[PDB]
Amino acid sequence: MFENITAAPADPILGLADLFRADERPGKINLGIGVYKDETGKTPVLTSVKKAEQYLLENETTKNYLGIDGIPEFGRCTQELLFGKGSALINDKRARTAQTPGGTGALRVAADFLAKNTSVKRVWVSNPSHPNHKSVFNSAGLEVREYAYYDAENHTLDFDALINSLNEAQAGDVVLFHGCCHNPTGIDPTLEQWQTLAQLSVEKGWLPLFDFAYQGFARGLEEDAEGLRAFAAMHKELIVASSYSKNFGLYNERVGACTLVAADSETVDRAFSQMKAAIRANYSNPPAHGASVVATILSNDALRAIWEQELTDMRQRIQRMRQLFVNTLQEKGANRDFSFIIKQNGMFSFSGLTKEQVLRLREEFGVYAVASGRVNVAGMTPDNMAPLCEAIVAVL
Amino acid sequence: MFENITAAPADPILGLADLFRADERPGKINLGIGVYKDETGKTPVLTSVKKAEQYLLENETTKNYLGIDGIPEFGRCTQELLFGKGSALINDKRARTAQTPGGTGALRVAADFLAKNTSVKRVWVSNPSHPNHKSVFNSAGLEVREYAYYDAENHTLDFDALINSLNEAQAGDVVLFHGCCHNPTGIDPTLEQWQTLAQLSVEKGWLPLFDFAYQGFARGLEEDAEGLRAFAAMHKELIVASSYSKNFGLYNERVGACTLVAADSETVDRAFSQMKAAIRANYSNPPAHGASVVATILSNDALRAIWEQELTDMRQRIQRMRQLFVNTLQEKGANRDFSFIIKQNGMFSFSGLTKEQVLRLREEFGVYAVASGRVNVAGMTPDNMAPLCEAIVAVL
Ligand SMILES: *Cc1c(COP(=O)(O)O)cnc(C)c1O
Ligand SMILES: *Cc1c(COP(=O)(O)O)cnc(C)c1O
Repeated sequence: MFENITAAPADPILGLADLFRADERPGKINLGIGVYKDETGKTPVLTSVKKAEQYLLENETTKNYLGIDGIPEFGRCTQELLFGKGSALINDKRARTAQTPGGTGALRVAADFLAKNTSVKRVWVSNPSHPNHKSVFNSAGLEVREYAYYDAENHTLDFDALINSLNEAQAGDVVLFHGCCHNPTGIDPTLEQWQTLAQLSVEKGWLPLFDFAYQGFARGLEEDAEGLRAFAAMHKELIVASSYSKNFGLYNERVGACTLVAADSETVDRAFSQMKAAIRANYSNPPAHGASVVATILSNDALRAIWEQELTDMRQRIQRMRQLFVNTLQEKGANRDFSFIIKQNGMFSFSGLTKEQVLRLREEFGVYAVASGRVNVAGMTPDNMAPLCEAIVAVL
Repeated sequence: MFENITAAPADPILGLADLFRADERPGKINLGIGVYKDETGKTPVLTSVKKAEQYLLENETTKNYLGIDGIPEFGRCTQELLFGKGSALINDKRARTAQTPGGTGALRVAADFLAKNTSVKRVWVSNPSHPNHKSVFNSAGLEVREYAYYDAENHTLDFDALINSLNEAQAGDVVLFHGCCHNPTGIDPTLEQWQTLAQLSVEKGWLPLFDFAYQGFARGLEEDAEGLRAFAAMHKELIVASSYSKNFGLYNERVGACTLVAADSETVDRAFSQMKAAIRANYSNPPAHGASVVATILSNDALRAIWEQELTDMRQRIQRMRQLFVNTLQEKGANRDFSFIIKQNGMFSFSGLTKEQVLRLREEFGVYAVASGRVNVAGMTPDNMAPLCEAIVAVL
């Protein structure tokens, strides 16, 4: 039965971990997956989290089945983080959140839903975009197309190509955006550009689909959401797939949410009923651990205080590594100008390296980056900064 | 976009818990969801588990993503559980396991796989069977045919019918089997019957898919594995979806696995690489908490010796509840003869109640049972045994 199966090609992102986790070279450098690292070079369990985790221990009396849509405070907390502690969607009971296995569980369930209970046929992902976006949407059945985004020559958002491209979109089509910290470009639209698009959408009849993974890594928790909230005020319906993987450092405990907004309480209610039906024949219900962690903190004033300190420390570090990168790079006499790198935001950097360069970097020097030239600034350390910069300059 | 979606019908199983909670009848009893209860009517968290959890608290240093397929001890330990310590599948390296969210997640990753990489067109699920089986398979896109199992009047396994119905099963079809504790009948085939069914499939050309979720609730860890192992001995290709939800009291953690066996180490390895691509476009990688726990309980001698006693207690307690139930039923005036109930295995008994009786019990008396007449014995306690038997009795 399986004699004919064919091997699948390594995950461009995930796979790198293996290759890296196998070369027995003293000073290698993994700059591949998007996980935060500290000055010493490791992803520590955040402190607020360890705290929540003790509380769980001491206070948990049961492991009984969560509902299909998980814990309800988790859902509730998620919505204010998204929309506002005030907002209308909350206030008229327009949204319904389902706890899910990370951002990817959210993306996928939105896809099972759309594909089975609506009339969507295509989805519009940017160019570039996270490699797995395509895989997921295709699994559900939907056809993906691409819109124009980045201007590789200038290192800016090519708005007018972005717009024209989309003009190929049809009313009733899905158009996925990244709420902030564009991946892999790190270039986000401006609040006016967000408003514009928000309006255009509304006229062309598009169904917005936000992929929100880095809330708090660009400017702040609340201001990171302006685009999303810009759309929220104009739209009648929208789905949102958030993730607390990168902002709570809960990577492995798989924590995120799928937020369904619709015209009115009765409507979203009816739509949610199927969305559950879709969770039911996938993973059944959600894993408690992380969503319990997250909730505990989000509902405790002290804990939340500590957690919000941790986040800004992460953010700030990275901001330091990006200045220190172009600098050393400069002092190591790199050919080109790498100044744009300072202008991008989030963990990564769209380096500008070609396929062969990034390949060589690896064999030659054991410095791991994604094929596309996507580098992980958060894996950069003052201690690995010099050798890394030598590698880079030498293949350039 | 969403204005026409219709409301989905409630889960027959997971849907009861809604109503039960939402019910205000003081003396209500709940016999719905297959969740274990203790003398006091609480689903507690195992000692060994709590113990394992302390450890993780003190010893865990990172949240960094696990791999697509999870934690390697985990898969290692589960293959020993399944096939036995010195197994040949283990020695010839024919198996490959992936950590999944729950057993359902196991089920679904198998369907997604088979459907996308093989030429499977349909699967054969028992009659009756767990009601979610159909839905997961339909989601993958497969077609579900029913075989003949249970013999209503005699409350016995109808081998003849089983055998002749399966006779419509093409070579290349999938045939789901319940390793032990047949949900919802509690009737399992004998070791010979297992042996007979193992030959036909081999003769017939089917792919076995095993739902293994109650390992240890029938006779014992190893004893419960016999049928599987009987099948593993002659099969070149197999699939096993096992769960850690019942025997570890980890319900909301989502622990399970999808074990892929093949002909040789190179074939299985190839086939798995596709499986790993299926997982990737679904939830991405699995939840570390609950798999960690299990991996710890099974790898540490003491922690394991304890766990094994906990399971023994669960199993027996239920056994004690079956005898009491038919008993009380009898000297409380039961028309029918319910003793067949003593000869079933696991948490449930297939009462033989009419949809209308179950509907009534619920409405008149406050007693929650699935609409097929499936009752959760494990939820039965000596302090509820009486009002329960009285309710039933009045509807007969
Ligand atoms: C990491 C990432 C995801 C996946 O989120 P997980 O919670 O890790 O599954 C989705 N989208 C973007 C843009 C990401 O960076
Ligand atoms: C409980 C059960 C399942 C669901 O298992 P989870 O680990 O809860 O996802 C699947 N199949 C059968 C036969 C079950 O009894």
